Amino acid sequence: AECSVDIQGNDQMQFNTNAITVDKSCKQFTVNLSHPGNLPKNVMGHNWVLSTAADMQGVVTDGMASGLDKDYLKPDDSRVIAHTKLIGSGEKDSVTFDVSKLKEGEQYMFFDTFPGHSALLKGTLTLK
Ligand SMILES: [Cu+2]
Ligand SMILES: [Cu+2]
Repeated sequence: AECSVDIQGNDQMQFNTNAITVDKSCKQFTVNLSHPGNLPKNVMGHNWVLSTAADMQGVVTDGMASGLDKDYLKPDDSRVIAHTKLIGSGEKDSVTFDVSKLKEGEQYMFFDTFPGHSALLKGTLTLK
C-alpha cells in the first residue's frame, strides 16, 4: 500500500495534514517534510517529531528548553519514535522508520518542537 507521505509546514503555522494513517502492511514508513515560506529556521523552524500521545507534552517541554543547536530536542530522548531535522524555509528533510516501532490500539501524535509551534503544527498518527 502507500508507505510514505509528503508534509509541508508553511509560514502560516500549518502542516498540510493533521491526520496520518500508517498501513499495517508497510514495513517502513517515510515522511518527506518541506517548508514553503520565506522565514529562516531560527524564527520559523519546523520539524516532524513522532511520539505516543502521552509523551508529546514532555518531549515538547524538554525540546523547547534544549535550544536551536539541539534542533529543539532533549538529547537521547527515548520517547521520540522518529523525527526529521528542524528545517527553515526552502529546506527539506525525510525520515524513514520501521513500522514495527508502532503498536495497534496505541495513540500517536506527530508535532513540531520549535518553541510554541506544537499548539498549531501537530496531528494524529494511527497504525491501521
Ligand atoms: Cu506495500
Ligand atoms: Cu515550527
